[PDB]
Amino acid sequence: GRLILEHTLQGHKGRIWGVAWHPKGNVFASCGEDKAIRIWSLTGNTWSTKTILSDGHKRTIREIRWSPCGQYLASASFDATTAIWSKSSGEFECNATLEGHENEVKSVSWSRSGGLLATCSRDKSVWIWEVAGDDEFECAAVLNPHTQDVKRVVWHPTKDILASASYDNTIKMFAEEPIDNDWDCTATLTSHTSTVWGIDFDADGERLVSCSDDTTIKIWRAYHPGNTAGVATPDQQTVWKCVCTVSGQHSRAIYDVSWCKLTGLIATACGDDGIRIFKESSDSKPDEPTFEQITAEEGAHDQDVNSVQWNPVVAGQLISCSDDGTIKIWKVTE
Amino acid sequence: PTDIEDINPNVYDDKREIFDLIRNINDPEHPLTLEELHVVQEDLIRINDSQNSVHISFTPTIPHCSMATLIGLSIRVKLLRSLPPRFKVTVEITPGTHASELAVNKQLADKERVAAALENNHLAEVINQCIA
Repeated sequence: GRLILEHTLQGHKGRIWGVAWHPKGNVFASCGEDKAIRIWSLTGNTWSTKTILSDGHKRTIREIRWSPCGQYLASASFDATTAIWSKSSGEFECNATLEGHENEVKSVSWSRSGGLLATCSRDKSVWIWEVAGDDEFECAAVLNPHTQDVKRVVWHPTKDILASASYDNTIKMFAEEPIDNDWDCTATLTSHTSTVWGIDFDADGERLVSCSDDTTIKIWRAYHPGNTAGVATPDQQTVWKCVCTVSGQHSRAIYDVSWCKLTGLIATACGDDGIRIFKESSDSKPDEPTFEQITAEEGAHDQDVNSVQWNPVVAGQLISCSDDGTIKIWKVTE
Repeated sequence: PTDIEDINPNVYDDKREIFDLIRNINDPEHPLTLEELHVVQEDLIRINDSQNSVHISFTPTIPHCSMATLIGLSIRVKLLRSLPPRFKVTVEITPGTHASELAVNKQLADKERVAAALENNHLAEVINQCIA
């Protein structure tokens, strides 16, 4: 396997917590300790910072995600707000703030349609906002089933299903119920022995990969009522079972995982400063899959790797960022 | 233990060199150093340059010590500000010396929560006063 560095960027001062691709694949955003958001356009073979979003947050910016239409950028901050950045006039301005969490906001994520936005916080809760209007958001659910700091929320690629990962070691799944359209938790995924830092769905939302402070990554499979594999399906809720636990490939906490929806490749970012790439083998049992490491870079960064994300358009292009103050753009070839 | 990121307003109102950086940190309540209260001991420092690892064990005076997380944070920060950034520091309660040792351990090892804690203005000055 090939994991080849293409670019080393750095513009922020201090540590860089998140990187996020614009849906069109040609622009990305980065956020970090310095309370700014950098938007990087590409021209030629040169990535450079084309806009700097300062003064939107009073503390560390932890995570940013572009809305699926590319016109909105949400940023989640330790200051207990989520900023929504839109080019109204405009260049990029902060047109809405979603407050309500008591503590640091750790994660933000958009639904497939763009109509729903989720946040989670160190206040153990998960919030779901409805988008209706140009820059106006009303709250639709405040979900409290976690018992500790919630680290990450991500939406199903297709359906309006939301996944959250917690310091309480679990992962939860949410949907609307038909009668009283209320959002309720419909699953709890338990196998991890410590903080779940990262989750990400596979291409079609039938599988989920998690990573943990416990140094493992885990593949979860959704089993549905008419189940051929003999999996009990109580109350016809999809149940998620852990069908794979990749152990011993990670010496410190794994802080993020990304599951490429174009190639099915899986990428991890680790407190031991390495970036690892995994693929499902060709003879993989569906109910006990084998994922093996097809290339690694144990010296990817000089410090903790905090985030990885596959380009949603350029298959094999991977972006990472690190406590070491850099952003790196890689290309993977099998 | 409460959340590492939060401080109660009441408080507000080789191996040998590591010990020297940590032995005189003042406790955040009593008027003594952590060495003077046997909370830090040279023999509870385990330093592995062969792997860029520093592991420090600290013993709270009472097993229900409400200050344990703070004491660990101040040890972290002192070392964060004195060692080359190539070093991974681990600060843990001495095994069996605190009722909630695992919970206090887990918070100190969470680099995000530790980072949020140091952006709590009140917490950060309590720490600075301790490690000066």
